[PDB]
Amino acid sequence: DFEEKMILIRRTARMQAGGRRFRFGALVVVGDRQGRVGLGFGKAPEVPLAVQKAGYYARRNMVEVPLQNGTIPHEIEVEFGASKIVLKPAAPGTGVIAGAVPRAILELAGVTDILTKELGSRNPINIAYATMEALRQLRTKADVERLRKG
RNA sequence: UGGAGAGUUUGAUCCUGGCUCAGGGUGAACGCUGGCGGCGUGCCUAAGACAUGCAAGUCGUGCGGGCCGCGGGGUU
Ligand SMILES: [Mg+2]
Ligand SMILES: [Mg+2]
Ligand SMILES: [Mg+2]
Ligand SMILES: [Mg+2]
Repeated sequence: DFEEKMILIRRTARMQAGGRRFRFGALVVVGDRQGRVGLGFGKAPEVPLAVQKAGYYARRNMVEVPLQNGTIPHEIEVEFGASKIVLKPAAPGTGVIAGAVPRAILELAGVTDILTKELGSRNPINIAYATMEALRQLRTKADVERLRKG
């Protein structure tokens, strides 16, 4: 068990003679607040069920966010298709400035002091997906020179 | 020591893309309302037209006299 906050939920739909069937979507984040988080997307015939599946995959796929002072190691940019995200580390006592998507994800990941910018396609879903791969690719002075051994 | 976005093309999706909004600002004006003070600020329009008053003068230690009001006899 971790935190588990719910990003957004939508009602989609398809066609079929007679009318339109349906489906709901659940994009969800999860994190103790120690440097561990997981994003999960859940589709299901009903609101609650979907929100459930959310957390399930959420916990399934999670990442080691190497914090530091409560901020972040280095500044990075990542593009996920059409949606691009900028993560830039702030000094203690700043705030977590971001949209609902990147902020939510960033809170449970721990961070308290981070500068963020949401460029490109601002597709909620895709921003999330983007935010993760960002963290995923975070390095510390350690694992840095850990590769420049030889 | 510094960086948040959202609504809106579709049965739904993703993308592109414009329109729209929340902010801050002003020698402001307009509506409704209106108690006190301090500090600022107040014809952005017709460089249109203007009554009245004032905004530029001063030195008798540069010089000669006019009027007014002071004191003082050279030829008897
Ligand atoms: Mg691209
Ligand atoms: Mg069309
Ligand atoms: Mg419609
Ligand atoms: Mg003028």
